[PDB]
Amino acid sequence: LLVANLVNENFVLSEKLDTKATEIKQLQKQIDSLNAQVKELKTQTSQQAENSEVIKDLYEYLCNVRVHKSYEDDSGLWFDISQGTHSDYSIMDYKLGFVVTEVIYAPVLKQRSTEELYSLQSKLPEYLFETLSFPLSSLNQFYNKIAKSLN
Amino acid sequence: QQIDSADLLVANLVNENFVLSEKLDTKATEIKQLQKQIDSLNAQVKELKTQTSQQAENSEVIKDLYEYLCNVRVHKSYEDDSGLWFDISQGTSIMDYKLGFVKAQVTEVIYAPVLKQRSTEELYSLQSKLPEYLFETLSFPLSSLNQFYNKIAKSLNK
Amino acid sequence: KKRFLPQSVLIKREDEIAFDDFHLDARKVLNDLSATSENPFS
Repeated sequence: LLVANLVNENFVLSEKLDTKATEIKQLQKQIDSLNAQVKELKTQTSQQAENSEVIKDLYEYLCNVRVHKSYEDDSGLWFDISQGTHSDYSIMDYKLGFVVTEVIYAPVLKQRSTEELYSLQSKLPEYLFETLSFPLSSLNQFYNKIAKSLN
Repeated sequence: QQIDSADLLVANLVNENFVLSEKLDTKATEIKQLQKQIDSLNAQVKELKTQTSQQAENSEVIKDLYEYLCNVRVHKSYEDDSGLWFDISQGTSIMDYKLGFVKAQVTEVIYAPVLKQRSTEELYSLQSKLPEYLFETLSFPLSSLNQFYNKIAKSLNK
Repeated sequence: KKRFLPQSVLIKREDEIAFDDFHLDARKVLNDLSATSENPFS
């Protein structure tokens, strides 16, 4: 009997392979859609990052203050900051914290020269070399006082 | 002597069913490999989407730090073939404007006020605080970017 | 979930102010500003 049984088994197989081949077509389609999403997303972030970076450089020139990093604990929200301009010495870095919200100003000096330190020390009030605290209200005011003291 | 084509064909059948069994295991592995590529790509999409979203958030909080430290905000950006523009607000008595950069090598910076859709009253207020020329398109040197900024800054805070 | 630094108020104006109402040419403006150096007197 089994030449018949054999032709039948070929039928069954041909059909099994057909389902497989459609499933493959489907998966390849998904792979193509995701392959697209990836490439688009990759550009959209690189473009968003270049845009945000020029706007950052605008701010740094407009305001004479660079905000390169940010140091967030659960305690507060910190930023690394540099203010002033290059040539005496005219630039002052510090960290700002936000913590009933209050601002903590903390000086950063350890990467300086004693000469740079002397010029700063004379151009700036004594208390800009002490960790301070004060309300958000005074923040703008704070900014202006360092800006004046530098040029 | 001569050969029934039947007795001959029964072997070609088992050959065919073999070849198929082969194709079938080929395919079944190929599905595993595709299904992996799909798990991986779904991973990359998750990651990319989140990392974009973080980058965005970080940018905006620096925008906030500048806004409260320096009372200024650079909203957007804009590129012609001619120049690159930034749309800006300054103050708390608030001034909107744009700054443009020629797209050449020589530089000095365009300033264009954005005064439309302003109250006839508000306009007088700003005119009292601000020089006359700062309601007209003009330009200033690159070096004068900071000096421009605090000119407007002092005019609104005093 | 907690922001120490308050969120920006200047951003609101982005929807309110029509910055896109005018777009102009950098190099043209930068020409218009010097007006004209070529005259009967040149």
